[PDB]
Amino acid sequence: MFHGKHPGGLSERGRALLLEGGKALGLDLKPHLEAFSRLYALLQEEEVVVKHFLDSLTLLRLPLWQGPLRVLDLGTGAGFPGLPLKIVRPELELVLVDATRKKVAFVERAIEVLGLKGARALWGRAEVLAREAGHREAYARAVARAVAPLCVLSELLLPFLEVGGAAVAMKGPRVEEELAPLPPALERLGGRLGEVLALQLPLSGEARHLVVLEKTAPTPPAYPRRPGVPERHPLC
Ligand SMILES: Nc1ncnc2c1ncn2[C@@H]1O[C@H](CSCC[C@H](N)C(=O)O)[C@@H](O)[C@H]1O
Repeated sequence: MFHGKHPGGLSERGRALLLEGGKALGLDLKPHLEAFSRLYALLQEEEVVVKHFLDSLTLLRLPLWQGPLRVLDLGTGAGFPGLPLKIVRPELELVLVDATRKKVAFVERAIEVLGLKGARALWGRAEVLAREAGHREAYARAVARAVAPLCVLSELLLPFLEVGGAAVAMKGPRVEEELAPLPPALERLGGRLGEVLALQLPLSGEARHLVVLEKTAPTPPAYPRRPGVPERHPLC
């Protein structure tokens, strides 16, 4: 079984892995195979990418994605988790931000080639964008998948959220140390810790955590601090 090859897309084995992984998450990815297949072609190992599509799709284990919400994907890199999110939740109005121009260019290109409507890539720094009226507290959701610690991520994500909004920080197997000093820092930003959801990835069984930050009150004018300062002098 799964012998079929595919020059410009996911092989038969890759498609079947994505579908199986999808089902384990509770998703039917059949209507979306071609979009994911085209995304893979574009990223070009196969198994590794399908694992990234699926990790991105774990966001759907939280019921945060109903309707025409404005969503910010921060530090999206090659477009994760934002692009998989947008593929399966097409009503979301997505802005995918990255500080690296080539990444942004890749994302624009992916959006064009997948024919995604209501998604845009934006080149810029979180610290700068969050002090613009167009972006500050303009989003219902924000997401990031990043090595930058929760304390740092909170300062970068929270200022984008309208009150009542929520951010998801996608994290790996270990979150205890990053979480421990967090709640005081959230308070200063107008945030509250929501849920920390532990889960296992579909095919590998790797431990993951989704850390939900709730936006409780407006972020004071002092945050976020200047470009690179949150990273160098974390709030916690
Ligand atoms: N302050 C900031 N503003 C905008 N982008 C940032 C940023 N700090 C880091 N980044 C971007 O975040 C990305 C993290 S690499 C991770 C890529 C993608 N999120 C994934 O998980 O697959 C990098 O591409 C980097 O350019």
